[PDB]
Amino acid sequence: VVVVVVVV
Amino acid sequence: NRSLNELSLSDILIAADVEGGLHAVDRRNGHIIWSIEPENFQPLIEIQEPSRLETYETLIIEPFGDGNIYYFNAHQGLQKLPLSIRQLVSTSPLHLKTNEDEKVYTGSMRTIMYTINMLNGEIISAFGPGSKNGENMIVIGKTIFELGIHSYDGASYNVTYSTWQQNVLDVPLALQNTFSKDGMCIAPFRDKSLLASDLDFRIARWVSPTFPGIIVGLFDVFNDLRTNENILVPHPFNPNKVYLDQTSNLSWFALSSQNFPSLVESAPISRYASSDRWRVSSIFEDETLFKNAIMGVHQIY
Amino acid sequence: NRSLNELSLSDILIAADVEGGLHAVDRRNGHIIWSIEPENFQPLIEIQEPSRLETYETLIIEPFGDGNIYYFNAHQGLQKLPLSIRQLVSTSPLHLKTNEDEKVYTGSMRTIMYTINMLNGEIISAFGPGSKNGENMIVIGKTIFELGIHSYDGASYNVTYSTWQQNVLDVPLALQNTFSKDGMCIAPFRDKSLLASDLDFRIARWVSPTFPGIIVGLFDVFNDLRTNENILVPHPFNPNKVYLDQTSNLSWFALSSQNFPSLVESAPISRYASSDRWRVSSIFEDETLFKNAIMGVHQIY
Repeated sequence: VVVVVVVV
Repeated sequence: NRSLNELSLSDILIAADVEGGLHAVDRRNGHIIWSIEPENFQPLIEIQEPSRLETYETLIIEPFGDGNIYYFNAHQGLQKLPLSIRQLVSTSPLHLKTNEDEKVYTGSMRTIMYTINMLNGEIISAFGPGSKNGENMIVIGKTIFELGIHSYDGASYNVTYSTWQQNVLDVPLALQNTFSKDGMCIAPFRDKSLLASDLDFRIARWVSPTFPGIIVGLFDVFNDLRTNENILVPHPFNPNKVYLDQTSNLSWFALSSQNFPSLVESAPISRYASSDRWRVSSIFEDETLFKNAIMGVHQIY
Repeated sequence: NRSLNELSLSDILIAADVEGGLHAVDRRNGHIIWSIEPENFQPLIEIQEPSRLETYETLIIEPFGDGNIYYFNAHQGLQKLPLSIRQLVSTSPLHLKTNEDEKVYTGSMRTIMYTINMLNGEIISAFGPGSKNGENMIVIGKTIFELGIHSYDGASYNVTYSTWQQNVLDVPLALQNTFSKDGMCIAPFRDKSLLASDLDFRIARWVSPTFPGIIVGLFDVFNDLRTNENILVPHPFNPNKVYLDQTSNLSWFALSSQNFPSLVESAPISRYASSDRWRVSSIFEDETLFKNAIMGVHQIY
């Protein structure tokens, strides 16, 4: 699963 | 049970509403698999104050976590106090003789455990200062605070604030559930509902049906595939106005944008906040007018 | 009330006995100015376990501070658990499924405040989850824990442990009361008594009469000469064997020599500790034999 996640 | 990494994320999710009912919602569509009525447990917040109509003030707590305390008085709108319900209880008994009037703060905190059948929703056994009775079930804890403040002039308060929680064993898992293992990512939303969006680019995927009251508590459930247990962990949450409303027993409660960004942004600006034809005194003399005035979102300063 | 420094040290001193009564003893001679019976409050420790006569074990807490937990089994004498009752309650609800048997720990902790007339000992008003009623009087708090452990095999415990304390406001003063401002210096001593000695060269000056139970709580009372209040602070204590004994409701309790050096050292070596003709099995079959066997001081290793 490469689920990306909201930027920093 | 040592590293959240191994463990199936269950398709079940567990929600608590502000009236203190518990439901199991299906993580894939927001279907309500089953609910439990709050006669079975306890009201989440029940504030009992000396009187909103003579004095234009009311006590209000955010029914979440430590239970943070807020306060509204028609003279200066809504304020956030630097106190927490847990935190107050945890510093009783306090006697203070201001100099002028003196108060006495006596607390009380209990713990309880339920084990509930997931499939169904039937409470299999209940433990602790509660009612000690005796597969694919789940065990859930619930701490219950109760602050009593005893002012000798007579301005007598009596808040009780309860709150669900994982088994204090599993709580190190919670620091691992930093963002949904799932792509999904679900929150309380408008009209007593849950809304689920994707993580990548925050877009609505599903909306749930209605819950008897606003959803204020949310749990992911994982599966240890070895031991075959249902361990449960709080659902994470995405990265200064508060929204006010009242429970059925008429107690006021807050939802900060810190904790409820998603709801508070979908929420209407409270009337009091908007027009002074709502901040005039006549208004707080009547219960219904009052309610209508402050319900909605204010913005603490 | 800001620097203990300014403030009369009153001549009154306040003692708590292990049966849960309260007395005001006169600092100058150890005269018992007045006692209150424990019907008025609660038993300090009341342990309720699954059975000392079938299994040769018993649960034992030190009624003091956090309420520390000890434990005695006829097979390995007395042991100190690395656990405290406050500490246990404060980590509920805990469910643990060992792998084998599972327990569940539910807690409960309450706060109370009483105002009592010093001169006399009459309770003027009681506050908190207790019984809310309404000069030269003193206000004293008391926290009351209650841990309930529910093992599914049935080995069901149920301790409750209470414990007096100053107003959590005055607690910084306690860090200042490093050693008696008085020359004096008083402690629980043999035969339910108080022994006062001088501070310079530790020499006995007075011994009190008998109290209904061994004295396990001790408070200094100061006078704010401006505000004229009676603020109370714990009496300091001077710079690995524990003494066992049981309350009237038959609960076993410990007094470590950390906390009760003076008593422990004036105390007789428990039989069990001395001769194995007391460590044989027949002994723990009988309540009275058992009692007589382990009462007195042991030495944890």
